[PDB]
Amino acid sequence: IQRTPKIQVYSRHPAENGKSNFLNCYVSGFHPSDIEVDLLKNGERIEKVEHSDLSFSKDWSFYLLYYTEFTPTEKDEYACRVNHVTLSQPKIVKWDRDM
Amino acid sequence: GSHSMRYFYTSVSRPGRGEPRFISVGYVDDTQFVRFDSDAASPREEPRAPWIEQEGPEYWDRNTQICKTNTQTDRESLRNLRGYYNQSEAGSHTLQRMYGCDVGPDGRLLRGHNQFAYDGKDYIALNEDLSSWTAADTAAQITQRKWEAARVAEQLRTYLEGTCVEWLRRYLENGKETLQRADPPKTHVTHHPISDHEATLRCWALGFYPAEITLTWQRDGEDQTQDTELVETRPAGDRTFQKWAAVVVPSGEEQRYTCHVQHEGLPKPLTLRW
Amino acid sequence: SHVAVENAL
Repeated sequence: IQRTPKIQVYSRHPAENGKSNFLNCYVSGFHPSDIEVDLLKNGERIEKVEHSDLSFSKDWSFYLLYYTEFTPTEKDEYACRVNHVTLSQPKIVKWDRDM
Repeated sequence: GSHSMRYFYTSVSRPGRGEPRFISVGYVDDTQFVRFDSDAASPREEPRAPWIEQEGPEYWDRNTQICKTNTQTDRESLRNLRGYYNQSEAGSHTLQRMYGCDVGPDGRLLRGHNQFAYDGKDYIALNEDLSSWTAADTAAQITQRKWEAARVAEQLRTYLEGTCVEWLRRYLENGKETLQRADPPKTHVTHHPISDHEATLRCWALGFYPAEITLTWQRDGEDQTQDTELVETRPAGDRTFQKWAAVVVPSGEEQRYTCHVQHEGLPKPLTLRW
Repeated sequence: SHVAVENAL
């Protein structure tokens, strides 16, 4: 059986334009564990993105946190791009500072 | 309150790309404290929490040795599992294990755990009695027979009632400033107009630990379970967690809605309004 | 800290 990842994109602290923060992409509920996650700034891949060690939930589905330091602004668009065997095409989730 | 220690093992085969990768992570409650990765340049059990760093070289050497042995055993298991299910050597498969102990406020063993999943499906589990097994299918029955003959359950019982709880108690003391500290949620309600006719009320819980929490919306004092959007609790990246719950409300009726928050870091449950 | 019981499935 295969399970498609749930995806949440958000910041560590409440977003403040001009103030350093952390951008998080939390992927979970997926199986198998092989997964590709990119953080994007204005459509381009951010280098130096770190992630947590592979773990899983009570239902055996995996979860990972991808994160990078960032300074949010009015114009700059951030997003998380996820690819998984369950996906016919990479899924892109935009960062909404209200969610 | 109560506490748990858990190890989570994941092995994934990858035909044509070397031997199956073995990853191990250890948790106390919602805090990771160790990790091992067979793909690492120099595979070693490594610290992931400040309070585990004080353990001596013997600790790190012994646990590394155990992880290396487990890497090999999981590869044997994966070969066996492939056969149990008449599967070809060409496919990739996953073997997962979680085991550990739960203790009460007095450090007394509440419950032990030892279970396995194959390709995401429950395979075999040690029962709560720590003496018998539950096998999911005829394949797992083969494993069960082997382990009964080898009296694996008795060996696990000894570990779970002794070693496991002893280490958990030690960890809880060494990391008491964090492991035994509940951080309450910082809570607020936000308002997001959708149209002239309705708007979203979103109840926020931020910066809390441990992860366990309950957020509920009430309308006129009635739980809105079926009408509430609840996101999965998510890690902030600083040890703490975040969560929100949202309801769509008719414009002008906001004051009929209340958000209710329960967390062990709170003396009394909170009630919030827009 | 890990269990030292070695038994393949």
